[PDB]
Amino acid sequence: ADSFVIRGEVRQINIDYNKLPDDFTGCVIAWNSNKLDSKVS
Amino acid sequence: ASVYAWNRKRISNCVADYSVLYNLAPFFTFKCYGVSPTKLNDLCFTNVY
Repeated sequence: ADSFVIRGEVRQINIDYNKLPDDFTGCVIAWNSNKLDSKVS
Repeated sequence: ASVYAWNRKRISNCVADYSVLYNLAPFFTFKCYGVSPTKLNDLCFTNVY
C-alpha cells in the first residue's frame, strides 16, 4: 500500500514525474484530500 | 468565442515543446484518444488545429 497525493494527474494515477502506469497489476483506492489534508484551499 | 460561433484556428510551422505546456493552468488535462501525451514531442504533423 503506497501513500501519495497527486494533483486533481487523476486521469493517469505528467505522473514521468515519479512510473506507476495503468497496466501495472493492482487496485486504486482514492479519495479527495480537500476535506482532511487541506485549508481554505 | 461562443459555442455556436467558434473561431477557426490553424497552427503553422512550429517547433513544438509540450513539456512547458502541461503545467500551465489552462492545460492540465489530456483526456482523449488517438494521441499520447508522452509521445507528442517525437511526432510530426501535417497541420494542427
